[PDB]
Amino acid sequence: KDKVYKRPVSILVVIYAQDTKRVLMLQRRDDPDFWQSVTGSVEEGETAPQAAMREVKEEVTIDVVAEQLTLIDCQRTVEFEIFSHLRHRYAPGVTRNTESWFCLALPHERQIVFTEHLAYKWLDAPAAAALTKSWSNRQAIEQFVIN
Repeated sequence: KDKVYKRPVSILVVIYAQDTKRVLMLQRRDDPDFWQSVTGSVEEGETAPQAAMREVKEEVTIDVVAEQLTLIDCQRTVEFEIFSHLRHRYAPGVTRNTESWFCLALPHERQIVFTEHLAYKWLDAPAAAALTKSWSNRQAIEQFVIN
């Protein structure tokens, strides 16, 4: 069958390096102008923290549980308008996405094995926040990386 619709309940994981404070930015394959932290749908049968862990593993091949890293629950949830040009992946009538925020500090920067994006960059947090098209991604970088 066709790829099932994305769910309008999602997670965001802001990955950064504790040592340099640079933020891991990833180039989307649907909109190559859209660089971002890790995002994805919370699927039926999983919780948001579980979705965050799965997506981090699937997208950037970092196993939070295996590395004994701390997946920080930001305890922030926002709602935003799905970008017009990306709405095609959601069910008919769906225009609003609800996103819950997490952060993940790696001890150092590392080379990244990415699977779903086109490219990655490690950027100073202001540069990262400035680059992303996502307002929520920007705000999460500002509040939980930059401070």
